[PDB]
Amino acid sequence: RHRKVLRDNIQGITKPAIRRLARRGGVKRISGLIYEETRGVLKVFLENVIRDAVTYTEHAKRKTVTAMDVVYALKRQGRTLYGFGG
Amino acid sequence: VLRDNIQGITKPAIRRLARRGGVKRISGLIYEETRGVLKVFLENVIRDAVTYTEHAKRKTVTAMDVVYALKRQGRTLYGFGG
Amino acid sequence: VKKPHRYRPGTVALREIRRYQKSTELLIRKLPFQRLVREIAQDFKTDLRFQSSAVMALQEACEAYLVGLFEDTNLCAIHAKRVTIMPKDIQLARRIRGERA
Amino acid sequence: FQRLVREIAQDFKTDLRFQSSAVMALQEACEAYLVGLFEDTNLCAIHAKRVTIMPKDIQLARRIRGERA
Amino acid sequence: KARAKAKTRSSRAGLQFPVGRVHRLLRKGNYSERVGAGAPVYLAAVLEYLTAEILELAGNAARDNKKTRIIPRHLQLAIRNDEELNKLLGRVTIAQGGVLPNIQAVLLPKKTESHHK
Amino acid sequence: RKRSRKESYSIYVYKVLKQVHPDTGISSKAMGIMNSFVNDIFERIAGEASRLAHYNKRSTITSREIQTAVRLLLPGELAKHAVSEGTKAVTKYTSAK
Amino acid sequence: RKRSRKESYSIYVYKVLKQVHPDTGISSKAMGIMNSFVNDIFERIAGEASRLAHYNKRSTITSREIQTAVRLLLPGELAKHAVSEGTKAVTKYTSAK
Repeated sequence: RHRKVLRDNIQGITKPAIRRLARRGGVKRISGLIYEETRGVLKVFLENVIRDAVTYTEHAKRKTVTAMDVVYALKRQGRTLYGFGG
Repeated sequence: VLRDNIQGITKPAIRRLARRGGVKRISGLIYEETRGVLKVFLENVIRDAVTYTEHAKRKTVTAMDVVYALKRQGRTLYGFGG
Repeated sequence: VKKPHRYRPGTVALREIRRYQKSTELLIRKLPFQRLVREIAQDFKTDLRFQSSAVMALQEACEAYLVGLFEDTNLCAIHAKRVTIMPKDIQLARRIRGERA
Repeated sequence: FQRLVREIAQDFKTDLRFQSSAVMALQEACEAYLVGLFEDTNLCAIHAKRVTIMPKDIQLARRIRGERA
Repeated sequence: KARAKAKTRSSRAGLQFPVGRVHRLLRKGNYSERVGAGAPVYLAAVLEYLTAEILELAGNAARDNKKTRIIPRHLQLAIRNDEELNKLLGRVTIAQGGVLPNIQAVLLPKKTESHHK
Repeated sequence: RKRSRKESYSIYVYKVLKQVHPDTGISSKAMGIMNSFVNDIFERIAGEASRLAHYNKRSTITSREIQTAVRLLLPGELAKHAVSEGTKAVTKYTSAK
Repeated sequence: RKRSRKESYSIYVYKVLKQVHPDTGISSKAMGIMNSFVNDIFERIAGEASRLAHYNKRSTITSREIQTAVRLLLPGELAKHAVSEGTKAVTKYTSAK
C-alpha cells in the first residue's frame, strides 16, 4: 500500500487548519491555491529558526534541544517570545 | 515669505526623489502627505540626537549623535565616521 | 421544513471568526507538526531529541507569525477591491516586510 | 534643509549649533528612507492595477512595515 | 559598636522591588566597569511603575469577563488596546494571547438588509 | 537530595497586584510572562546605557545615563511619569539613609 | 603644539587593496565607508559572542564562540569560507609560536 499519510510530511497539515488560522486573521474567503504557498512559507520560517536553535545546541554539546535555545533563536529574528522562560 | 519652513522642500525635489524610486506618475496630493511624513522621521531622529548631545553637556551637535540615533531606528548609516 | 436548513454563504465563516477570536486554543494538531519538526531537524543534525515545551513554543510562534501575515494579506487584498486573498498578496507582504523570498 | 533642522531643534532646545557633517548625515538618511518608501509604495500601486500612486498606497506600506507613527 | 538593625534600601526608596538584586545583575553581565549607587533605585522604580500599569489594565479587562483571576488573554487585551505599550512591544508575541476581534467593515454584510418586498 | 534554587521576580509582582486590585489573583503562567517581560526591559536598558557610557569615554554608569536611556526608548508621557517616579525615589534615598 | 591622535583601519585596507588589485586606487570617502563597515561587524559579532557565553555561564571567549557566532550571523557558503580561513589562521599561529 501507498498511504504515506498525504505525504508522510507537511501535507498532514490539512486545509481546515489553515482555514482556521485564516479565520483568526480576519479572512472570509480563501482560494484553493493559498494552501501550497502557505506550506512553503511555513517551511522556510521553521528552517531558519531550527538552524539557529540547533547551532546553540551544538555549542553546549547536547543532543536535546531545549526551550531556551528556541526562545533566543526567535529573539534574534525580531520575533521575541514570552511565556517559555526568559 | 516663509510658510513654516517645511515648504522649502519644494514639489519638484519630491518629484525627483520619486523618480529615483522608479515611479512614473504622481498625484498632486502626495506632496503634502510626504511633508508630514518626513517631519515625523526627522523629529524622532533629532530628539534622540539631542538627547545624546544633552548627556555630554555640550551645545554643538555632532554627526556621531545622529549616527547613533539612526542606528537605534534600524536604519544604520555608514560613511560619516564610526 | 421540506428543505434542510441552510445558511447563506458568508455566515458560518463569521461564526468561526467570532468563535476562534474569543478563544486562545491552538488550531493546529500536534502530531503532524511534531513529525515535521523532527523531519526537518534530521537534515541538519542526526539523532536529535526534542523537549515537548520547545515544540509547543515553536507552534505558538508559527501561529502568531502566520496570523499577522494573514492580517497584512487581507489589507493588501482590500486595497485591490477584492475579498479573496491570493498568492500575489502574500508575495507582496513578504516583499514589504523585508524578508527574503 | 538647514533652516528646517534649526527650527525643529530650537523647538526642543534653544540656541543650538550644528556641525555641517551632521546635517549632511540627516540629508542622506532622509533621502534613503524616502526612496525606500516610494519603491514599496510603487509596488503597492501596481498591485491594484494602476500606475498612479495615491496616499492610501503610502499609508498601506507604512502600516505593513511597522512605522505606524 | 551598635550594629543598627537591618533596614533595607527598598523600604528607603518606598519601593517593593529589590535594589540589591538589580545591582547584582548589573555587575554580572559586563555592561560597564563601574556602577553608581543611585542607578538601581531609579531602575527598580521604573520597573515597578510599568508593572503596575500593566496589571491595572489587565484587571479591568478581567472584570469585563467576570473573572476574578488574571489569565493571558487579559494581558494581550491590555497590551494591544493601549497605544504606547503596543509601540513598546510591537514585535512581541504573547503566548496563548490571541488577537483582537477587529474585523474590517467591508467584509461584513450589507447593513441595507431590511424590509424588502 | 541535591536541591536547586531557581530565582525569579514572582513574589514582587504578586505584592503589587494585591496592592492595586486587592480582590484578584493571577495564574502561574501569567506570572512567568511578566517575569520574562521584566527581564527583557532590564536587558534593553542596560545595553543602551552601556553604549552611552562608551561613546563619551566615561567609565561610570549613573542615574543620568539611565534617565537618558529611558527618554530614548519610551514615548512621551510614559517617559515623563517614569522619570518622575525615579527622581522622587532617588531623592528619598539620598536623604533618609 | 597640543595635538590629537585618531585611530583607523586605513593602512590595512590599503594593503589588501594592493594585494588583490595592485594598480588601482580608492578615494577617502570610500575608505570611510569601509571603516564604518568594519566597526559595525566588529560590534555585531562581539555582541553575539557575549550573549552566547552568558547563556552557558562560561566566563571565557575562545575561537569556538566566535565560530558559532559567525555561523549564526552570516549565511551559508560565506560562513564556510570564513570559517576555513580562520581555522587555517589559528592552526598556523599555534604551530609557529
